[PDB]
Amino acid sequence: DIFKGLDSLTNVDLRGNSFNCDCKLKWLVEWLGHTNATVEDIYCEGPPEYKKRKINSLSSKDFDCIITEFAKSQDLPYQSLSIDTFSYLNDEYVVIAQPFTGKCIFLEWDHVEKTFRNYDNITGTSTVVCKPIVIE
Amino acid sequence: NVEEETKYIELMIVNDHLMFKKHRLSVVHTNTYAKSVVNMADLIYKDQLKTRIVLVAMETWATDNKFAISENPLITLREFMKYRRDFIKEKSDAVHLFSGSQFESSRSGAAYIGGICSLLKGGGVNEFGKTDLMAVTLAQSLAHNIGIISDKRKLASGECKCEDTWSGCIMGDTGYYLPKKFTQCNIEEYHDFLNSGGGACLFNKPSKLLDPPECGNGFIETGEECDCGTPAECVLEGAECCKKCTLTQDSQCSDGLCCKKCKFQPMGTVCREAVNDCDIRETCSGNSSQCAPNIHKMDGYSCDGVQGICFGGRCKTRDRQCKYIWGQKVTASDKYCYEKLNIEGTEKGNCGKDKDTWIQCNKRDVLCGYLLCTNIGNIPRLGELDGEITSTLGRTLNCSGGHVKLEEDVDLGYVEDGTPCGPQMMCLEHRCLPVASFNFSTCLSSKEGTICSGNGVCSNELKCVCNRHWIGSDCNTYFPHN
Repeated sequence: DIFKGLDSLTNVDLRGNSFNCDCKLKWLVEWLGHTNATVEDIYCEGPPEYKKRKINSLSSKDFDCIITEFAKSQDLPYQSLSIDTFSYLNDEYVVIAQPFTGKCIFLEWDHVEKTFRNYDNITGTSTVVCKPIVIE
Repeated sequence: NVEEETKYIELMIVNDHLMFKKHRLSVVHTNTYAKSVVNMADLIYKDQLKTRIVLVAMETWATDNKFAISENPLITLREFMKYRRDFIKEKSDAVHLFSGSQFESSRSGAAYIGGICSLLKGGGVNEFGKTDLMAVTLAQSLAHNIGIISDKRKLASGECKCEDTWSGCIMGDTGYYLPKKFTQCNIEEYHDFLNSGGGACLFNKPSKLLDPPECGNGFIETGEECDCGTPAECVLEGAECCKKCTLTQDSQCSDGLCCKKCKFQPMGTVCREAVNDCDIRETCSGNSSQCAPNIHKMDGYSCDGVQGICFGGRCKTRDRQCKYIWGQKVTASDKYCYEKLNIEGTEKGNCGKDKDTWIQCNKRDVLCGYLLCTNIGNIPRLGELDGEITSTLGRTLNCSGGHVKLEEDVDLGYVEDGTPCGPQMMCLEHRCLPVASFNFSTCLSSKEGTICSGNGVCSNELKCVCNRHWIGSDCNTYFPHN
């Protein structure tokens, strides 16, 4: 998005200038969906997925860079050794074994507040594993 | 007391070539590895047992194994112990084998129960494993050698259990996740063993270690005139005695019971009261900070007028045999069962262990045959039952016996060798024999048929310890002193 730093503009020239049309450069294509000024599109030679055509004709879906990160939702205070999940009754339950307690805990996802809800527990001395298997 | 005193177990490690090759043939790596394992085991033992395991020496075979190596822990343990008897001579409380041959058994390491401070029993075998793994194995084996074992009867009855219920305790099968705490019955067995007189060679401080001179390591080693330890713990004990491994102006001690308030205590003080009649009280020499060397009644001395004999400082009676084998509530039966079962019978009275044709016992003496006790419980404290416990019923007595085994070929079901049958009449090879069978030595005596000129008792080192105001070596001259 270096282009938008300047406010007023009427002409930008692209001729004989090499490029590598990747996801990071994808913004240009997105900017090419908003551009109005007099511009001539030239060839781009980056990834081989992009052939000898014009960048303005590109679509943002040709670059398939899906940014994936992780958002923290720390709520469970209890310690754990084995965490294993299994689909059952159209609700994939998460089963957790708590050390030093002998407690096996069951969590079910609910859409009330976008979390997992504890609903059941097991008796034990010091849990190590709680391998869940559903058969019949 | 003696229990509260800091025990010093002189351990020497024998290492085979399997783990030497597994350690890239490096001598120094194996040496430092053994040092680290010894330090880790000492850290284990310091929390409760108050016992420091001093690595006096260690031998690792860079060439190859001398004797036959088998996956059987018992056979390999026997081979290691006989090799120690044949070749190893240096003084060491425990001789432990790091077995490169990983035993194909379920138990981690094989160590005799209560076998420490013995030439043919003082140690065990620990198989190959991880640093922490064989450290735990060594701790378990040394607990075995000092008589500390998991109590099967209390395990079944729930009398005492592991307080580290998370991952169990060390005495059980070695789980991956090590615990940090021993049970109270471990310590109770330790007091019972030390009070019985066993483990009397653990009360000496070695002057030479495998560790270079290190200030504050708890041992007065070469190059250190005094050592009170790190000044953090030096405040409680020996604050004014030794500082920074150096004396504080006029001083004569660093630690030790024979030196109170950093100054010499009066002559004649008892730095160690006798645990029983088999033990001899120790008096400070008058110029030595550390207590007198442990001295016990010489092997053959009776715990009482006739019954019982002190072997290695440990009392042995028929009642004591029943207590060790079966339990405290179990006591030896009367002569009625001995003369009514050992004379003739299968599985009830037998001199020698022969399943096909049981060995007959004569009427002259029946006290070395089948060990017969009173009110034997469902399971013994240690060992295994060869079949079922024998039960046999004017006076009526609840008569019982068994065939308790051990990790050794010796059978605890019978009467142990040396149990008295009468005047100088004690068990040898499941038979009552005189002293001439054992060939006990005669201490320094001047009269005829006496010990230490009559008045006085000979210690375990075959040296007379004369009574009060008797300075002569053979208890012959009286020297009054104040």
